[PDB]
Amino acid sequence: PAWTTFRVGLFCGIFIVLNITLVLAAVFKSIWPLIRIYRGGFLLIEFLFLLGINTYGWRQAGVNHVLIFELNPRSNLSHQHLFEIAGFLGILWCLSLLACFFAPISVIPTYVYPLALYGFMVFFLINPTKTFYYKSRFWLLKLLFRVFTAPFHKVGFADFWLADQLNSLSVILMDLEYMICFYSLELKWGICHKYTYGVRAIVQCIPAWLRFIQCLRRYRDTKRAFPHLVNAGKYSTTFFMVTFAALYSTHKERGHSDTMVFFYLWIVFYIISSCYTLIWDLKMDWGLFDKNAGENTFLREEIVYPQKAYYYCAIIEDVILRFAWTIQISITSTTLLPHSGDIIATVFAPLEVFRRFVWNFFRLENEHLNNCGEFRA
Amino acid sequence: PAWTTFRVGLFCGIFIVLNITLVLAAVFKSIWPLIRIYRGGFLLIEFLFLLGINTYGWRQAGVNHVLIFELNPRSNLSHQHLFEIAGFLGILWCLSLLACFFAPISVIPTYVYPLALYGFMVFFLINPTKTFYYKSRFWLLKLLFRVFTAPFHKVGFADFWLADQLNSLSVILMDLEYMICFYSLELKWGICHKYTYGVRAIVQCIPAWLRFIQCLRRYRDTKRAFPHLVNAGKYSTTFFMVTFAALYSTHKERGHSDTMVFFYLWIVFYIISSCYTLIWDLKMDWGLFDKNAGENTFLREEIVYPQKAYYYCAIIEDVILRFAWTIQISITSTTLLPHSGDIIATVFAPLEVFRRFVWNFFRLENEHLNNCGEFRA
Repeated sequence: PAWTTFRVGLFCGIFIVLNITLVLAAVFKSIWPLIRIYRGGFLLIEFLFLLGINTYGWRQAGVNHVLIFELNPRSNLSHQHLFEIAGFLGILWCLSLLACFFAPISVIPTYVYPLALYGFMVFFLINPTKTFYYKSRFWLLKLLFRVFTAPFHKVGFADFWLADQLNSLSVILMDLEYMICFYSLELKWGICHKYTYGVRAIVQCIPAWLRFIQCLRRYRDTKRAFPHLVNAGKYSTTFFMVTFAALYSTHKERGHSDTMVFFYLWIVFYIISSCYTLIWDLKMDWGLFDKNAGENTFLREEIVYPQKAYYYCAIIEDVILRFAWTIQISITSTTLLPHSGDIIATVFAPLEVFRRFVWNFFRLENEHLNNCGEFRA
Repeated sequence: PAWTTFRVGLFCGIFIVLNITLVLAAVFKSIWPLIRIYRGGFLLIEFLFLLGINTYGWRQAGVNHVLIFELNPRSNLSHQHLFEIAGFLGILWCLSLLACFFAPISVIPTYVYPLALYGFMVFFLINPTKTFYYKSRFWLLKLLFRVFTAPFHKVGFADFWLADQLNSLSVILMDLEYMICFYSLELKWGICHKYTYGVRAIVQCIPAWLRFIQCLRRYRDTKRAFPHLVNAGKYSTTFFMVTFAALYSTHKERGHSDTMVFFYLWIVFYIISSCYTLIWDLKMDWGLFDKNAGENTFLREEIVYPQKAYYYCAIIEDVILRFAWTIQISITSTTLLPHSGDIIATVFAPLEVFRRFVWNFFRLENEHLNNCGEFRA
């Protein structure tokens, strides 16, 4: 419409100048348990902005995300609605961060602002009224329920898609668990940030678990090995690499002798998982490297996005950014580098969400083009 | 369009949060020669916002401002374009004011920011390129030239309209002259703010002079006394009241004995000018109080704006806000109250621009409805 574009603009403007205020206040006016609680909100808001850009790219390149997602052909969500809700959550996040930097009210402590921000973010998603995108949030909530109880539902495309998006937003779950940990060891006036009791691995791999059991259930319904089992083979390796990094870290802590062979085995599993996910992305999730492309030498038969430079840069971008996701996951799950941890993670998490954005535009393209995931017909 | 609504939103958002920053910095972080240089920019930006609201009210109530203004039926300026240019100038004003409150750069003094702000505001209006509303600004500049050389041009409707708008934005000219005065008596490391040599009266009445000589020239072309001479009678009294307030102030300063009779004569001329402008507004500039209105008892035959409550509140609003304009002009022209001056003016200038906004919507309505100013046919 027009009021929606106006609100997109208003929210984007307030957001950009609030970010300027934020940078200036950070330069002038143990910070780690503070930038370890706001990283979740930051990644989520960046993901919603980039999902808006994804919806625009789909709607304009030609691919239809309304038939694929089993969405309703009327009452849709164009990119402006995602931009507006992302900008709203971003304004809320910026305000909470600024109230944490300054201290507007003296009687209220500084630990209530992350609590209040996430309370608002959760209340906006379970608002029982008929307001603030009632149908949209009540679709997303049913989808979240059908995802987090994976083996008991037939896997549509929204299920598989959100499972993978969560497979990229693992830092948000890690930060939720870390904040739940923190607000038991805070001081209303340091067991967390380390593997308390294997919890930093269970919460680290729970999206891999969701997607792995979803693929297994798709196999059970289809009784077709390929690809519902070769695809479980790309999500099981996350379990292996995470648990082996954690075991190697604990053995280095205790000073055992097999720490060297554990490091060798972990680097083997890490490189195997990186190569697995990379070849999968470049072969089945994207359909590239096809045997039938004359002038599209390393692409499909027909392409949807105009400039082949897009594909040619996205390939190498994914090749570089897939080795960063596995490294970030391993480092976050291993308490080995006290200083490089939570800064390499803070630098490699937005890059991971960006990689997931690119993967979204060339997975949905390949889907609409070739019925890669056998979901219809 | 849609990008225009987006930019309107972006500028309005940056503007609202910059105003929040401004209020907070003013509360926490001789200020008078600083809020006496930014009042011009503030009144101008408020006037452009309210002119946007005026254009919307015209375009939606039914009255056409494209035939009246002799504007081009294609390539118009809807209210969004005025909102966007007003928001842009408002962002620039807020940034200059904030750079004055803080001191981002130490080597640059604090007196260059008003200079730079007004340099930008003037360069945006004389930009010789084909960018940033080239046709709009090149119409406005030709109109400003035809206004400020009044007796040598046939008075259209844009001429008479801008002459009156300037007759309401006298504080902007006063502040321009005051800043020109100041930057000769500043210290790059107090004759101003008072009638230097009758200059605070010449600059105070120069819009009244523009409009008075325009009315005289319309009389010369039409040879019709009414109303081109009874209308000069409502702009001549500004000369009288201003010069008599200034003379009474100077005689109180020198301690002469006729200061009491000068005060009596000034209050007589002030009340006569207030009543003159009020009856004129309510009778000819608005067409209200007509002899033919059954159910519209104190209105016209036919009305354009839906709710008669609008007219009924605007009448009393103008009755109250016309006695404030004359008081503000007299006080600004008389150095009698050192403290109440420049605060009563700062409080009564935005109210005056608001009164001019209301007058614009019921003058243009009456114009399109009844051909009040004999400008066409």
